[PDB]
Amino acid sequence: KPHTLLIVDDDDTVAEMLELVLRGAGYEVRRAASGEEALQQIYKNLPDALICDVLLPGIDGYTLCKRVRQHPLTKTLPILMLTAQGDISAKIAGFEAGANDYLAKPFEPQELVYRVKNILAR
Repeated sequence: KPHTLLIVDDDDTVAEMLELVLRGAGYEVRRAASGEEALQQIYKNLPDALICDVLLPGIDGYTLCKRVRQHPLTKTLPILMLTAQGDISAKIAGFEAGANDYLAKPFEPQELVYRVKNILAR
């Protein structure tokens, strides 16, 4: 069964909280602080899904998602985009970039577990 997640987020407060919830759900949780570091790590050790913030220090989350989708080994890699509270344009851009789903801040813990499970199942 898929159990490895890669969080791509430069915000320590949010990344720590997401990992706490996902560890409780039984996942192996890896973390990268930028899209540039995530790209290097993914092709050295393929995770089962990506949890990516739309906001990143270098390339943004949409660019990260688009680049992962272009690699044959990660063409269908499940990706969950992290969006700002009440940001509808980010949901639209997330799906345009090829993401499987999104989750808006403050990231309700049962919703996080549900959406990660569903993008991994499909």
